[PDB]
Amino acid sequence: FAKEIDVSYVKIEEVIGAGEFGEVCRGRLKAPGKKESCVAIKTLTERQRREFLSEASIMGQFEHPNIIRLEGVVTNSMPVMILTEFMENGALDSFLRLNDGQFTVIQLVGMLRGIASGMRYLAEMSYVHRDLAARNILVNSNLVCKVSDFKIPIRWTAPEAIAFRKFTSASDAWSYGIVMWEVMSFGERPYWDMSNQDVINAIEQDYRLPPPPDCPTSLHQLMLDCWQKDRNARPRFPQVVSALDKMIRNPASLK
Ligand SMILES: COc1ccc(Nc2ncnc(Nc3cc(OC)c(OC)c(OC)c3)n2)cc1Cl
Repeated sequence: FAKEIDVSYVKIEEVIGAGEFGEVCRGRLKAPGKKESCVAIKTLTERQRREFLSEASIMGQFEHPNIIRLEGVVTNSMPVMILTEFMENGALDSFLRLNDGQFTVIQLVGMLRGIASGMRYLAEMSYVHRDLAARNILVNSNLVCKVSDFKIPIRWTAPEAIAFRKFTSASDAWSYGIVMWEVMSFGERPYWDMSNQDVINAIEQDYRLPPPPDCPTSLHQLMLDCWQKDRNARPRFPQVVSALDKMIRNPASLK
């Protein structure tokens, strides 16, 4: 691989989570020459090995401030590891639940613009994410949000992606809408109290999630635009970013 790193340059500290393929740790990465940095470390059939590491191969393609950075991989020895830049505030949904009502509308829009820029980048690189959700976005101490996570998540998924089991950047726009709703509701679960079948039923009857408490109308309307049934009518991510940039420069619109 590239970003291949010798395991001797890796200091594992606290276990912080439980992964599909094993433990996730906080630690430090000291490559000689380079400054020591802080990393999250995922540790691991050959099938499962190849799979585990595929996210490093995919993540290795990207460089953008709102896309999680691959700092390194260990594939020459055991355990196999994936090292990413450490994000101190964890997953966006739980971070917002912890801070319910405590960030301004401007701050929240900045988080959403960050995510939309990350997505604009992915779409530009013809990469379709398929599981864009607040739980798959990470947050650092400066509140910078980064897309992560490189069997259908029903409530985040566009109707046509559910119907055809095929995904596009326009289906990612739908998911982005759900993510806006999650942010402005401070990490409430989409369709709070509904089962998956209830949600699909609702969406087919043209039900849409309402404005979250205290949510400016301009933001909720952009959600509804991302949730247009015709996927061609949905804004592309350059347009999502432009629309958020307008609100930011005219922030009486965020009253
Ligand atoms: C499955 O648990 C899991 C998966 C992936 C990560 N990756 C990662 N990469 C960079 N930074 C972080 N920081 C985190 C992530 C957290 O949960 C998602 C988290 O709360 C446990 C946290 O707290 C300090 C930091 N994570 C991490 C994890 Cl746990």
